[PDB]
Amino acid sequence: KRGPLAKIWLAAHWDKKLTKAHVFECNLESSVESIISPKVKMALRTSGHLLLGVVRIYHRKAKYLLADCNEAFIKIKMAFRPGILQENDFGDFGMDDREIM
Amino acid sequence: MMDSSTFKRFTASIENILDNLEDMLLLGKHQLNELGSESAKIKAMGIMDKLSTDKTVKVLNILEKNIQDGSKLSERLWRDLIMERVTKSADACLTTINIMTSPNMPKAVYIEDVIERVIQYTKFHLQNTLYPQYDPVYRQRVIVMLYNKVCDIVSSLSELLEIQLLTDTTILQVSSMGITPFFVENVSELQLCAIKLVTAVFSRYEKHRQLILEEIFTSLA
Amino acid sequence: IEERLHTLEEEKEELAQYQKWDKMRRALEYTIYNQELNETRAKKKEECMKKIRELGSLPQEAFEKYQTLSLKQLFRKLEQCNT
Repeated sequence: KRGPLAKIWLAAHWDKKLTKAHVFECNLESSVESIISPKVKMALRTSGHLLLGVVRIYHRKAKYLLADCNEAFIKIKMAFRPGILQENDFGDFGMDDREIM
Repeated sequence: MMDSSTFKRFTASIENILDNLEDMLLLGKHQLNELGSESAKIKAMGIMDKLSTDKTVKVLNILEKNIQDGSKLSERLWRDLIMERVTKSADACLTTINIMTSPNMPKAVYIEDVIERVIQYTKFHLQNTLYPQYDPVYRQRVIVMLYNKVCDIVSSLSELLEIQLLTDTTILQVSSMGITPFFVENVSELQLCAIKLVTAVFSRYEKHRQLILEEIFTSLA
Repeated sequence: IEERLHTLEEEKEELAQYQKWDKMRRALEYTIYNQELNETRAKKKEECMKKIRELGSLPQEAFEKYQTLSLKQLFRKLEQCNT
């Protein structure tokens, strides 16, 4: 929704609309999580929700970093040194639910 | 014709007076533009039958010209930039037409240095100025001017690459530059000139096919 | 990635040296075949003309400086360059 913490809301509630463009550099962890702790009138419930949100964000960042690193390492190992009736249900009793009267 | 030495005289006169007044610090856009327009149609056949080391020294001087924008890294300073850019691209056009235009020349009239220079020049200028202004994916009349210059350059360069053999180190750069255009939007004519370039490379040397296949496959997304 | 980057740097230096030697060989080959064209200016000789125009030994600025006229010291320099 709306706010400098909407991303964490989404990551804690819906998580599907959150795109690979959002996750990467939208939120500066060391600043946003720091913002969450002294924020005015924060209920414990919503705080727990936000905790799961920020942890999911961080986990996704880890996933992407691993994927890109693996891609790079696979690249670097390259070089160029030039030197009939088969299965029918038995009759119709399987699927021929009879008409009522 | 036999010689038809009147516009042959035009260009011979232009070249000798220019390298005399320079040799004894750049020629300027006008000289290059006129020499190029005479290289195109007049010297389509008239570039033969001239003095060899004369050509060697003048192409070396316009090479020293070319180097001025190789890795140039770029309300008045902007004007200075675009002046330098059009001057050097006209010059690049000049050198790549002069190397190729005749069906036959003596050997060693074109040394690989000017080759490498024009290649890296087109690479950097293209991939750092043309694609951003022509496509919002990566990112006034001077831009379209430079675009047309680059199309002429890559076509002529395709032909040159067809003529003679070359060394693999240049080939890697040429192949990367020629594979580049297929992945931005509004560059159709540049795309088909790049088709010509890449297919010439694929024709001649039977060791880079796998490299071109990989560099196509990698960026299909 | 660090280990592979190190080995890559080593191979880079080796490549620089090989590149230098290859430039030397190409210049020498071009010069001796030019002398053979001068010999052509004195069947087989048009054939060596075919050779020199075939090879496409891309000349470099270092060409004109290496002007030795023996044609036998030339051959030993070419053999060493080849090795």
